[PDB]
Amino acid sequence: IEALPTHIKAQVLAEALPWLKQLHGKVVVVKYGGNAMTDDTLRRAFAADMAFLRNCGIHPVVVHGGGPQITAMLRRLGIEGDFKGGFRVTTPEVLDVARMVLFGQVGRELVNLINAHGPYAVGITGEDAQLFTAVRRSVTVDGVATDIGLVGDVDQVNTAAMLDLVAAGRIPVVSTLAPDADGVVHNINADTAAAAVAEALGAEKLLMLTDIDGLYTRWPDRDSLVSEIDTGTLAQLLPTLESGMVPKVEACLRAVIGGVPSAHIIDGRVTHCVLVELFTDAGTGTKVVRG
Amino acid sequence: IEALPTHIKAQVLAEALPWLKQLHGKVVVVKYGGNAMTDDTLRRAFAADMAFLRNCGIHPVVVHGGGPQITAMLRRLGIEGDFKGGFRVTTPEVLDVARMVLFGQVGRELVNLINAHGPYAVGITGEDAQLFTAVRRSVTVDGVATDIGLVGDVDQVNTAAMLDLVAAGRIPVVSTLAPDADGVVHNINADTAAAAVAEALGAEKLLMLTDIDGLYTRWPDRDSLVSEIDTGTLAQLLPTLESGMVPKVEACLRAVIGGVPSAHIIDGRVTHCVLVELFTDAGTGTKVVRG
Amino acid sequence: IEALPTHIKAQVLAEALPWLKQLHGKVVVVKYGGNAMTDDTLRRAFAADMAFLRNCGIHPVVVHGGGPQITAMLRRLGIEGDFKGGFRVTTPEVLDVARMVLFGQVGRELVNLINAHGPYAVGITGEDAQLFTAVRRSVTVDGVATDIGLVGDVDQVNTAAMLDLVAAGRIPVVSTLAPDADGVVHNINADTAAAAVAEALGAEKLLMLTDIDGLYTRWPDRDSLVSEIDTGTLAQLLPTLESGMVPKVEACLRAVIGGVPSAHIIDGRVTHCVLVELFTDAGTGTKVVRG
Amino acid sequence: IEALPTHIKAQVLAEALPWLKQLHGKVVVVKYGGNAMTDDTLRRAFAADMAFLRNCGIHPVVVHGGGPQITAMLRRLGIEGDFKGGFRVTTPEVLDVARMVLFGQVGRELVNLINAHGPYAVGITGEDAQLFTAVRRSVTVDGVATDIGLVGDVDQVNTAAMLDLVAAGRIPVVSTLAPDADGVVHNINADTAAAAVAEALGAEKLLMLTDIDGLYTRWPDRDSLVSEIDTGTLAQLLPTLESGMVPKVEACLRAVIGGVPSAHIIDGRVTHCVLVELFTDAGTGTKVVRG
Amino acid sequence: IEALPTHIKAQVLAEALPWLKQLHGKVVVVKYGGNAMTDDTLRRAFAADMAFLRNCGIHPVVVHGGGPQITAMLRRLGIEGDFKGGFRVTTPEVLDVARMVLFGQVGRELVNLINAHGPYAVGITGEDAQLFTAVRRSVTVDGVATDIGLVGDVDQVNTAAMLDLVAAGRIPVVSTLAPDADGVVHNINADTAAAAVAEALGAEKLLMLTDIDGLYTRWPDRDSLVSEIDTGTLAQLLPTLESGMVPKVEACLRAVIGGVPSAHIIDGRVTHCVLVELFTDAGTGTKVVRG
Amino acid sequence: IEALPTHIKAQVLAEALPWLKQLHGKVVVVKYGGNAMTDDTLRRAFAADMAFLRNCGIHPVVVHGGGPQITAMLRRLGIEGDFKGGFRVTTPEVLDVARMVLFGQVGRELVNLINAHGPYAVGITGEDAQLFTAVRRSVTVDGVATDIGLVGDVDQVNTAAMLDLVAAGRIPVVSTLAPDADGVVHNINADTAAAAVAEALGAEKLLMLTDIDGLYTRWPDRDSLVSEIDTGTLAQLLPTLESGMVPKVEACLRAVIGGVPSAHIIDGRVTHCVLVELFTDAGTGTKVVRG
Ligand SMILES: CN1CCN(c2ccc(C(=O)O)cc2)CC1
Ligand SMILES: CN1CCN(c2ccc(C(=O)O)cc2)CC1
Ligand SMILES: CN1CCN(c2ccc(C(=O)O)cc2)CC1
Repeated sequence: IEALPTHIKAQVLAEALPWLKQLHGKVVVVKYGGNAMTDDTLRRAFAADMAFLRNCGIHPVVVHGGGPQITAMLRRLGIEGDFKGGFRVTTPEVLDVARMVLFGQVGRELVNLINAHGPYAVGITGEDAQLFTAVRRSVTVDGVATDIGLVGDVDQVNTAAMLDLVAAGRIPVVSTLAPDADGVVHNINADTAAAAVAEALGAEKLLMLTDIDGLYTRWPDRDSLVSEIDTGTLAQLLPTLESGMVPKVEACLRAVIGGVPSAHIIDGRVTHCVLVELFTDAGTGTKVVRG
Repeated sequence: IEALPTHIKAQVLAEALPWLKQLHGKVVVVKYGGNAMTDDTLRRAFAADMAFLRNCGIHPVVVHGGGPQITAMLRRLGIEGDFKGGFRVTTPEVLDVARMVLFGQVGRELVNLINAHGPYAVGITGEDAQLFTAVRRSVTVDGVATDIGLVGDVDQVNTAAMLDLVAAGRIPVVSTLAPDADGVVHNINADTAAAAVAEALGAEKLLMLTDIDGLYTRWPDRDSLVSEIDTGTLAQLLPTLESGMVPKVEACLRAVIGGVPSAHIIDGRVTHCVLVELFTDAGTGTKVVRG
Repeated sequence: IEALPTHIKAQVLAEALPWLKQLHGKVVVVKYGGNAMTDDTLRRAFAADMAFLRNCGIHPVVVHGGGPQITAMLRRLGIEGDFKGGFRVTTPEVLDVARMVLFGQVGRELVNLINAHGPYAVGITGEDAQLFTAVRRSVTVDGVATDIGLVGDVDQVNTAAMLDLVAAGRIPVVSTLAPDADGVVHNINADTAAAAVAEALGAEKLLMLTDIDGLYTRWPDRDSLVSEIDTGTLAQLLPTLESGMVPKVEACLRAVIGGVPSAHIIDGRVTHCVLVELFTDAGTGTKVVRG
Repeated sequence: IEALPTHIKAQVLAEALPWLKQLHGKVVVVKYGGNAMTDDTLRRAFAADMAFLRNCGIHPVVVHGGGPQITAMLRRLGIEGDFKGGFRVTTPEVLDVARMVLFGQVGRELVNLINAHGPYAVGITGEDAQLFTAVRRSVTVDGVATDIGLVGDVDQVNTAAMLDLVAAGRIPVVSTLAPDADGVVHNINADTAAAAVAEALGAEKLLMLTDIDGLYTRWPDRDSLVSEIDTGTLAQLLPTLESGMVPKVEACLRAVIGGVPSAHIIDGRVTHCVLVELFTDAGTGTKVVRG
Repeated sequence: IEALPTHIKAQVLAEALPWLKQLHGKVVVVKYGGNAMTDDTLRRAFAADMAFLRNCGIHPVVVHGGGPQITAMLRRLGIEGDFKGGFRVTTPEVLDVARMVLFGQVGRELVNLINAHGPYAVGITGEDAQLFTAVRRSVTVDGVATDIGLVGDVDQVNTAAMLDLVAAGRIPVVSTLAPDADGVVHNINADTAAAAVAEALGAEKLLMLTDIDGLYTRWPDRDSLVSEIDTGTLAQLLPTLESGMVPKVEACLRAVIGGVPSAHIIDGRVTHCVLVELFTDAGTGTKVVRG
Repeated sequence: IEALPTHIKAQVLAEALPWLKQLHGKVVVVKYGGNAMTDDTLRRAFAADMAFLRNCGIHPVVVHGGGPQITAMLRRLGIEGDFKGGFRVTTPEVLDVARMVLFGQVGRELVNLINAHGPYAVGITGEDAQLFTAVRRSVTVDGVATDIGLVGDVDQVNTAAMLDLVAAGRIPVVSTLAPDADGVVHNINADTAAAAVAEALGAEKLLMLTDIDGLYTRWPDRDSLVSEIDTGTLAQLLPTLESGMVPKVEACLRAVIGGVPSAHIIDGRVTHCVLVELFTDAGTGTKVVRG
């Protein structure tokens, strides 16, 4: 990449300046999942980008999922699943496995990758110092809300204690599990939890890494793809969208309505997508603002 | 326990005062393992004791093992073991399982138990913010030192960052895994790691919970049991001792020689053994001091 | 006290934990007087208990009286008293003697006793750094309110400066004298002053050491003795009570109504009564809460 | 004092500037005794001068004696004295009286006077928070050193804790009593104690208020009076001097040799002598420097 | 000045005490101009007085003008002026000259004079760290408001950042220039700017050095001179006053109405006028208070 | 610059990461002069680059010259010069002009440019709070060292006070003038002063903006141009070099020998040269390291 003239290398760096100003000293919550989590070069680029933010004096917070890895581990352990609708029931046994995979495996790899750049990453869950709690969630199947075991939503968040972590120069890598009011640990959808953390921390931005170019309003019409949309318009289009886009959009809606200036659906398939979305106007993502 | 006269209840509390003075504001590293970790009433008493220390303004640090749980998980996963001497070889696969069980299961339960008393516990490993590193260890089998994979000793310790944690009112619950100088995570014997943490943190005391009354010099002679011994005398008796007492004694030796005022082999089978050993002179344990 | 099984010694210590949690980092104001002040073993136990609180990270504040010692000194000096009702008139001369005995004798002994356990105690009065002021009080004799010289009530309190003292790890030992708005030092009833300090400091508890088992509602009916009562019910019973119980009850009323969660009338004749009342449910005292 | 031209009032103020520079943020220990302590207008001027120092951001520390007041109180109490040489033996009884008069009477008046200008003064002794200790002293009578009871010299000083007091904006008013290594409180000559405090605190100046114009080398030759002298020359002249000048000179010697830049023997009979000696070159005192 | 008795030197110093108390830790804004700025002995006395305030723990802030020096420099550079009414039009060229003379010459001399007493003075303008902004002002000539170029009023003030400067022990020496909302630097009348800084900083006093004894209500009637007046009465007399007294009075009005306890018109022709006005009741100035 | 593929824009940003890590929290002293100071687009790019560093949590310090502007002002004022060798003699008059142009004109423009991006820049000289001093320098003409008036070298530097400035988030813009030990302000060569500031502040890098591609060892041989060289080799080549390269090389030598890890001669004619040199390996400059 050095057959590229050095005066255009200058221009791309200098063009980052207004976004460096906007984010210096600010929290950015990054939902990390999908292919940016399974391909090794995307993974290493994601970790380097978190170190980038940290070495600009920005405060990244990383929230991660791990759906497929849990399924794989349960199959290896021969744990037979129960399914209501399209949902696995989270028995105490499935939770133990989920937590052990999310916190003891998926979070650990990301911590080590990030820490290749310095002593930055620290892994946590709602359980650690009671950072946050969960409330049991029901899901709606075939019209009826119903119980699927120990799954929840983020209840309340120790905002102060988390902000201390990032001001110390740490990158929290959050595994979405947390105790309920009775001390019973639930598993939390990582997309929703990221929106809840973003709003509780007064984040400047929420980034949602997904495996798509961005939100299409009439998928698969190629020119239905938007680069920016407001909460009011996004709320109306949501019952139109594909199954897997629902949680990423609901999280954005909730976050931006909760006061987070903007939320972003960006393409995790692009190397250094974080860098592209934050420090460049050539972003493929779609930006959600209030309106 | 109230058929007991209230003026003797006074005397037992008042008799704790000199040990409260000696430990106020001081670090105490507690190696936690054995039966105090599998029986639920001993477990709940261990957690309540950590909260006790914390609510006296003492700084407990908890180091935990989990040998049998790892074995059980490997069998469930059908992972065939390789054995040199009496040692399982820690392949990258066994390490992934070990870390996932130690940090994602065993540490999590203790964090939640402790946190039933308040937002105190926080789980970590050498990986988090590069708190400590490992160096690969060899073991000696049938006379010859030899490789058994990704097992190590604690190399160096970010003393400052850990002391910050405890001064914030947190109880670190340490799972003994850490990266080597190249970022490759090793598993560390929990007994040795506790001694290394104790010495690096300038701990006032190291407590080693084991399943025995204390050190017997001529096991099983009932009256060979000691209540106190010095490093010089303990060093000489060590090649005499039982297989499983070796690591607990080596850790004490190393810790006390490293400047930790005293190390204690106490009986994990006793409810609230920590409270008994620290705040009472009726301790069953054996105290190791330098000499 | 070691013919007592060590597993019951554990249980009494472990039973203190919820009261350690409730009082960690909290102010406790202790009115100290009566026999707990004249018998040497009770005195030494009172001082050791203050060191106990301090070495649990609790913030004890000690308020003391000294009625009889003042009388004795005035007789030694041949100072003839004037009496209205049952009250000595506090001339400037009597105040000089009172202050010199309270601050220069009674407070000093307690400071030295406490300091046998460490550099904790510090003696003060309203005069020092203008910590608190007094307003002249009148008393009612035979129906008529009337002047008895330089006696007062605590007027206002430098809450901030006192809290600094205890956060520095100090135990203030307060002699109840303070200047009025014109700089004229008055003597203050120690019971009332303790209630005023408790309320001004946001104390968690006020303990009143007196020479009785507790409040009897129909003295001397043995089974009129209560262990808990509310302000509304206590207010109604007050004109029924014995002469010397009035100030201890009024102080409790005022304190608990002022927002102090509970006030306690405990028996100063019991060694380590403080320890018994705070860290044990076998307390002989009576607890006052709002209602 | 306003028949004085306003442009000469300017000049006297402006002439204080170099001494304000030299003492800003510095400790000045002031031994206060003699007539500056018994005449009310001198007393009020002494207190106003301490407030002056404090309101220039200077850190005054006041050490006081009280010999005659102790004698008067002992006579009032009919306490028969024992005398070796010219020294009263300090029995435990005499100490109780001494402490009660120094701390409970003499110190209190000065605290209240100073506090007429603000919440500045705070009274203390070696006993409070173990600020300093004493070691038993013997005196030499008719050639032989001998015991005179509970009299001592300042042993060691909690330099840090005292400096905290003055940085908080407080004026410590010290009564010279302190515990020995066994907790037994001794009385300390106020002149010597002031020198010891000055040296322990790194004071910039020690001022010794005495009832004389200054040191005369050949008393009563009017022109033997000096305004400045060095430790070497002062040490040689000391066995020549009057009985009561010995302690004031020994204190200066010890202080200046201990590293205190200068010590000053100034006339307590002059209103606002402190102000004259510190902020004016027309001082009557004598300055001691090292040489 | 030493043919003056030393006991009257005491009295003048001691008479400063209540003004030291009133100003300790307080901001005093000093408009410095006129003859106190051109005569070298008045200048050196002004600088020594700023050091005096600083070495009493007072926080002086110095605002300075420099009208005549700008005129002289423009003539030296042959810059032809344009005049509307009696006002020079401030072209970009005149501003460059003004700023370069005010900040690069007049402010520098005062900084160096003050710094002869220590590392205190620091020169600044609205431009530095955006300490304050300007808004373009129009003037009224022959009845009509009209533009005279890049002249303004102080718009808003970074109160926090300035208070940090003085708490660090610095003396800001302010040259009255500042950017408007678009970054265009304007020149500001120093009298008005001093009033604006005084009000923004919560100053205790504003002193206005001018070349007159004080405000005369019927100049030149010798006994129309006042020593104190309120804002309501001063506002009514203002359209009566001389041309050059208008800005000094308007600044006082605005400041005292803005909450500054008092503003003072004092005679810059008097050596150490600052010292006389602040620490003496023989001040020639006139004090403005609200009413 | 958006006809450039967005995945190469990513790569240039991501390639800055190791230099962000190396400079986060570090001082970088930037000598700013030449054409990067007279062309408006280079100037605006220089200011934006200083804001860039600041919004990465880097601590830029800007040192500036202004030779030609001083000459122009002296000619406008008709100040006749005296010349020894090729040096103007700096009379007190020339110094007044120099300081007024450097601090009151050249520094002010840069402060305002930088401040277009935020409240960052602050202008200073050695005079402000005595930040640094000068010692009079002589120059050597035709073999003989000789006096050229009030020109000097940086003597000593208040390292602490400057580091406070940058930690507050400020960009100091230094005009190289400072008082000597007697308070007499001298003018200092900006190249040398930048090296002295770099060494006194423990700077990570010194950048020297000059109008050349870099150091040529055999100018004008096109392929004598180096990209890196050590102090030992650079010292030997220095008497070979062009007149104007001498000060830029001497400054580098002194700085790197003084412990500054590297000094850089970079081309001020390139837009955003700072960004290119720090965050890119395509730098045209030459790096000086010790050897
Ligand atoms: C010492 N390192 C590792 C742990 N880090 C944590 C982890 C968790 C928490 C918490 O949940 O409160 C705080 C610090 C701090 C830096
Ligand atoms: C230095 N020790 C002794 C005095 N202590 C006091 C005493 C009184 C006050 C006050 O009344 O403000 C503060 C500290 C602090 C610790
Ligand atoms: C380091 N010295 C010189 C500069 N001083 C300043 C100057 C300006 C500012 C500002 O305008 O923010 C702060 C400190 C601080 C002390």
